[PDB]
Amino acid sequence: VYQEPTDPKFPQQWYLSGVTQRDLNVKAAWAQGYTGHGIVVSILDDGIEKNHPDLAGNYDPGASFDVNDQDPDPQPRYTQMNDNRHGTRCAGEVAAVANNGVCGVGVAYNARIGGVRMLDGEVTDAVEARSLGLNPNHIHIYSASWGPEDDGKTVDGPARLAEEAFFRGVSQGRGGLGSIFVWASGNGGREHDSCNCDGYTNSIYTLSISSATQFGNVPWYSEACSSTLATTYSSGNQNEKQIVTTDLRQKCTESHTGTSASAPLAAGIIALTLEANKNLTWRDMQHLVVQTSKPAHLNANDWATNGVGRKVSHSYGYGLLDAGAMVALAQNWTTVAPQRKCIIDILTEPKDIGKRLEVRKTVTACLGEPNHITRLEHAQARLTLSYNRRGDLAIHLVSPMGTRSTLLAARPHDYSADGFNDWAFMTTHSWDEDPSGEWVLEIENTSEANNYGTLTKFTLVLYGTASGSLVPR
Amino acid sequence: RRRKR
Ligand SMILES: [Ca+2]
Ligand SMILES: [Ca+2]
Ligand SMILES: [Ca+2]
Ligand SMILES: [Cl-]
Ligand code: NA
Ligand code: NA
Ligand code: NA
Repeated sequence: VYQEPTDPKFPQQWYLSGVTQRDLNVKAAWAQGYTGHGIVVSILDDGIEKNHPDLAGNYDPGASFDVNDQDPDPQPRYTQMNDNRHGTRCAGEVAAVANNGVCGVGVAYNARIGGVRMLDGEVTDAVEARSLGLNPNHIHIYSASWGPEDDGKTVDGPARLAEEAFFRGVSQGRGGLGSIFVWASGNGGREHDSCNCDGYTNSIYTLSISSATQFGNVPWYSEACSSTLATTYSSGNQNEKQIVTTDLRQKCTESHTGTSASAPLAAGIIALTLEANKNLTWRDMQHLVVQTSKPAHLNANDWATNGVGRKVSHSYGYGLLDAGAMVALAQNWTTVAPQRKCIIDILTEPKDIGKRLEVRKTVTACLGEPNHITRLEHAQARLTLSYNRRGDLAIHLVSPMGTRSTLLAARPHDYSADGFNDWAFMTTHSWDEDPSGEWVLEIENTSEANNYGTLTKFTLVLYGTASGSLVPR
Repeated sequence: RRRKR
């Protein structure tokens, strides 16, 4: 009979388990025997307190490096303001030691945990690449609670070295099964930011994770976008509980918050899932998340049923992670077929945007070719356009099965006249749909201003397979 | 910074 942790703050970890059902169903995974043994997670952040009483037992120097100072030791830099506490808080969410009379427990409290010290310094492209590419045959899962500025006017993503690190990781990492990159979708909610303007979250190679409050609401900091895949609990208003984890200076905190707390909880759940089936590929893991995540009782005004009967929201992706369901489905999972890529250049001429532009195109999705896709995974609309005030644009993409993805919502602070230069807006909302048929792109001016610009390129990029479908939900 | 926590 499984015995739950006795740690002093475990009763305050409301998001791990409870009678109430407002949790991530993590105790159910523990009771199936999965606690993370043998899985290696690295926190890419501002360092990790490797001697913390709730981390030392799980600490893994092979999962760690200091990119900022170019040494093996990721110890945080101690300051009066405790600026470099962030990575230690994230690490405890994944892998804080259980049943040791200290603080609470990690989701994967028997996993090995490391940290890359890379945020405490200039975060260049090379710095990101060296962190994302660290020991990729030892580290299984990388967790990143950072990214481009959430001011609601930035469009930015991985530069060349970092993107090369993503492709090398998913292609050759973890013995060719592919590194698992987990990303926090962003804190730009107050600025009406869109997490599709962040190339890290918008990447197909990352599992972008959003947040829900204890009472099941969209937190103030949350960013909505179509690239988000799923959700874990985090902080909300001051009547709602927060996240319990290891803090800097060997302390315990019950007030870890924001998007930063959601990605590590997802990384811990993915660690449990990898223990249940170490042969899962990076794409397998995303399929598992899509199939098992739970919308129920998460409040949003945009819940929609996609072409295969799954509920999807721009605030939550496919909903809350469910650790018990993840580890159960993982055990007899059949590896997905190799990923196909079908490139469809849509436009035959540039199109003036004006007040509203609609582009309709019927595609065959590479019918008759080895990259024929009947089972969609990610879809991208790679757009090149000029516009005088970027944040007045709203962009939607409708799949042949009728699923409307918001690629870009209005961003009031985005005054840029720089437009989009082949920006690969991504949606997860048509996962498992047949992409043959009519796709519709809509670009509209959401303001009364007399704005102007031109769409000069629209590449529809479809990823997926041609086999293995389930009967729709 | 180019990237934020
Ligand atoms: Ca160091
Ligand atoms: Ca503990
Ligand atoms: Ca953002
Ligand atoms: Cl590709
Ligand atoms: Na591979
Ligand atoms: Na992503
Ligand atoms: Na069709």
